[PDB]
Amino acid sequence: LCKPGKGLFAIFDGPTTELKSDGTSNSDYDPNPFAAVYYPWLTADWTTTIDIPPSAAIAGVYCSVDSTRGVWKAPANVPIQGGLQPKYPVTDDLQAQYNQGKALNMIRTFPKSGTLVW
Amino acid sequence: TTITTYPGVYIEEDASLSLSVSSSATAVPVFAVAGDNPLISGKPYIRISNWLEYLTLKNEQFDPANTLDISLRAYFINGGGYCYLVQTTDLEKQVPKLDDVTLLVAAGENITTAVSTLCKPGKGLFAIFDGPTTELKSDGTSNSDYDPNPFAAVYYPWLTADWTTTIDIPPSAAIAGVYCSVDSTRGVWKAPANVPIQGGLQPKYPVTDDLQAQYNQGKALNMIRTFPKSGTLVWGARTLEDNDNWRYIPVRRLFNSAERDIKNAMSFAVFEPNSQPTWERVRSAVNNYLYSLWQQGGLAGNKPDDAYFVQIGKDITMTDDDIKQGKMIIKIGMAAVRPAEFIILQFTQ
Amino acid sequence: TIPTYPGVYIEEDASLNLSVNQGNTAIPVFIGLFSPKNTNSQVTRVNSWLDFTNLFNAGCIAPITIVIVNYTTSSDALKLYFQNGGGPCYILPQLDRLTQGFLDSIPELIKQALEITLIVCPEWDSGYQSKIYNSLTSSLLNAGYFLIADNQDKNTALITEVASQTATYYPAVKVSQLIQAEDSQIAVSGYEDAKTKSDEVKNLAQLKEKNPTVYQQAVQKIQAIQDEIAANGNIIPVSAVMAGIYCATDASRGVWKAPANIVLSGISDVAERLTDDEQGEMNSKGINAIRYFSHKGFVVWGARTLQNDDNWRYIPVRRLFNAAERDIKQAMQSVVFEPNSQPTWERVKSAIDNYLYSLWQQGALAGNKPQEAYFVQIGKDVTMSDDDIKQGKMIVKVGMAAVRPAEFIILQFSQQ
Repeated sequence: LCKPGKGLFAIFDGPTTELKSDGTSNSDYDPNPFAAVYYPWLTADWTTTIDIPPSAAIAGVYCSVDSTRGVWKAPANVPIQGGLQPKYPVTDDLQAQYNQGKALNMIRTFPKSGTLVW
Repeated sequence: TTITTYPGVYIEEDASLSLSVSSSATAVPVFAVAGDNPLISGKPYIRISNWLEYLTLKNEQFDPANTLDISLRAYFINGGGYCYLVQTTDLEKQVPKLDDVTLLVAAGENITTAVSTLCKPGKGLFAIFDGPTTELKSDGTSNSDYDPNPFAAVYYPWLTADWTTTIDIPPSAAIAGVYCSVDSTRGVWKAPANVPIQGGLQPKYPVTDDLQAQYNQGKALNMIRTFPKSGTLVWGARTLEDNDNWRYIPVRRLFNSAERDIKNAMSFAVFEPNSQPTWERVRSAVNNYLYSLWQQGGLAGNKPDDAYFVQIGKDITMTDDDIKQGKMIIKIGMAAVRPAEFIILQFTQ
Repeated sequence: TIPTYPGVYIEEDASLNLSVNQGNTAIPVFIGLFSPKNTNSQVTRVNSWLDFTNLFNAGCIAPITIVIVNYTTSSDALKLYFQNGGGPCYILPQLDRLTQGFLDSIPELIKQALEITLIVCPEWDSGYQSKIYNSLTSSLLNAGYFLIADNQDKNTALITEVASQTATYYPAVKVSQLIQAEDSQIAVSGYEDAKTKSDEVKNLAQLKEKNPTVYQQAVQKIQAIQDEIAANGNIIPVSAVMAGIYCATDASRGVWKAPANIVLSGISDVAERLTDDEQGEMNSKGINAIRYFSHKGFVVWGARTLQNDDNWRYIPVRRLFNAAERDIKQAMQSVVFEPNSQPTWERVKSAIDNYLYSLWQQGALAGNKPQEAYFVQIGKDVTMSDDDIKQGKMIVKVGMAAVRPAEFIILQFSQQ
C-alpha cells in the first residue's frame, strides 16, 4: 500500500525486547520513506500483563499536532497524554545508534518535561 | 559536538574567539600576504568575510606570533568588513581582476612597487602604508623613501596590545578598520581621524606636538597619539602630496567614491546609440546621484547649483570626431568640504 | 505513466522545464555530437526543451561505438541556450566518425532548412570546432548566415571564410553540474557475438545484461571521463549562451540593438577572469569578452565582428542588413515570374519602399525623415539596360543608414 502517489503513511511498532547495542535492532524493517518506527511500548495505571503498543498513542499525537500546529510541524517534542510511561529507558548513547539509516523514533522521559516523543 | 548523531543537546568547552563584522561598500581592502603563508599558497586570492570564516579556513587556534593573524584581528576588532588576501608578488596581476577593491593595505609587507603602478588617477584606489619601525629622526628625513603619491597615506607608529609578543601589529591593519567604521557611520567625506582605536591597541612610541610639527607638511606622516582623557586617537588626515587639491584624505577618497558610484550609475549607456536622447538619459542619472550626495552632506554649498554642475552635449563636451569614434564625453565639477585642522585659543584678562 | 482509470495521477520526479520563447530573426542550428532517439544525418527542428528531450537523449556521454567513448557538452549547451531566452532551433547531429563527406554536406544541409539564421558549434573540443568552422564556405555565409564562434585564445583571433559575418567570444563558462543520463539513455551500437546480431544491443542497459565484461570496459572510460571533467570544472562553450542572448535581444529591443550589456543566467563562473587592459587588446583584434562586474554580475562586453572597417565593424549593423535583405528577398519572391515590364518594376519599388518606411518608423534607421534613411532605385536607364531586360534580369538598388553604438564613455572631473 505505501508507495509514491498513494498518499499513505505507516506507523510501525518497535521491538518488544531491549535494544541491541550492536545497532541491528532494526534489520527487519524495509527502507520505506512512507513508514516510521516508534520504541518502546507503553504502560499506564490501567495496565496488566499486556503493554500498550506505541503506534496507538503516536497516532493520537499525529491528530493533535496537525489540528494544533499543522501537518508541516514535527510530531515530536510533545507530551504523551494520560499516564503512559515507556517500558524501558533510552539514553543518549542508546539512541545515537538508531538515529541514522533505518532510524527508530524513541519515547523518552526527561527530568522536568515528563514523557516526550523524541 | 561536531559529530551529531542523536537529537538533543550537545555540550563542548571551547576557547575560540568571537567578533563582530560591519558592512561598508566604500572600504573593501586587499591585504598583502607573505608568500610563505600556507593558507594563501596555490591560490590567486582568498576572500575573508569575518573572523569566524578566517578561523574556520585556518583550522588552527589563534596564534599571536603570526603577523597575518594579528593584522586580521586588529582589522576586524576595529569594525572592518570583508577583505581580500593577495600575495605581495601577485598584487599588480590580481588587483585589476578584483572590481570592488578600494583600499590597498600594506599589512607589514613592502608594496612600494605595486602602489606606484596601481594607484593612478582613474583607477579608484587608495593605499595605506606603514611608518618607520624605529624612532623618528628630528631632522625631518624619516619620510624620504616614500613617493609623493596623492593616492596613498602613511601611519606611524606600530601598535601593541595585551595579546602581543616580539612582533608588533602593523598600523595599516588597524587603520583600515577605522576606514570601514567611519565610512559606514559618518560618510566617506568625513576625515578618518580624531577617532578612537578599538581594542587594547597602544602606540609603541610616544609622539609629541614638536615631533609631529616636522612631519605634517610635504610628504606627511599620520600619527597615532594618546591624549590624557580621550585615550588613543588617530591624529592626522593628510596624503603624501601637499597641494591645494588632494592635501586631505577625505577629499581624495570622496572623489574616488563619487567616480565609482557615477561610473556604476551610467554604465547602462554602453553599447547604446550615440545620439542626443542617450545623452539626456545619462545626464539625468548623473544629476540624480549628485543631488543625493549633496543632500547627505557630502558636498559644499548652500544650494545644489553651488555644489556641482554637469555638462554634456555637442560642441560643449564633444565634437564630430569624438561622436564618429564612438566616444561620449561628460564633464562633472563638484566642490568638497575641507575640515578645520588648527584651533587657536586667545587668552586675555 | 500509463493511465487506466479516469482521475488524477501523482508522480514524483526531478525533470526540469523552461519557458518556451518565439522569434523569427534568430533561429540557430547546432552542429555537435547529439544522440537522437531515432536512427534516421538530417536537420531536426526542436521547438522547446521538452521537445528536445522527447526527440533526443540528453547527457554528457556521446553514443558508444563498439570500445570507444566521447565526452560531449551539447546537451548542457542547449540547456543554457533555452535558459537565456532561446526559441525554436534546428539540430544537426554528427554521428560516428567525422568524415569529409559530412563536412562537405554541411552547407547544403543548412540551406535545405529554410529558416536558419545562426550557426553554432557547441563542443568543448578545439580541434572539432576548427573543423566545423572551416566547413562553412563563403557562399553559405554570404547568403545571409551568421556564425557565433568560441575563441580558444586570448591573443589570436579566429580565421573564417567571411570575417564580417562572424563573431567570437571568450572565455567559456562554468556550470554547477552536468546532465547525467541513465544507462538506458546512453546509445550503444556495434556490439556483436556468436549468438547475437549487431542490432540486438541498443543502449548501455542491454549491454550490461548481455556481457558484463565489455560493460565494465565501458564504465571505466565513463568514470575516467567523469573524473577528468570534475577536475577542470564543468566548462561549457559560450557560443550556445550567446545564441539565446541574440534571440532575447531581438524580441525585446530589436536587431539594431547591440547584443552586449546583457546579464548571463544559469552559469556559475567564467573560465578566466579578465582585466581592462587585456580586454583592450582583445577588443581591437575583434574578440568580444565575457566580463564580471561586482554590481552587475556576468555580462557580455563586446559587439564587434572579425572584420575591422567603417562598414561592418559592429554586430548590430551587420545583423540589421542581413535581416533587411532577407525580408526584402521574401517580398520579391512574389515577382519572380512576372512579366519584365515597367508596371512590374513599379510594384517592386512600392513593396521595398513600404517595408523600408516601416523599418525607419521603429527606429532601425538613422535620420529625421525617410529621405535621409533609405532610397530605392529601379528603371530602364537608371539601374538596368536593354540587354539586361532582354536576358530576364531585374536590377534594383537599395541603400540604408544605420546607427552606431556608443562604446566609450569618458568622464572629466574638475575640482571646482
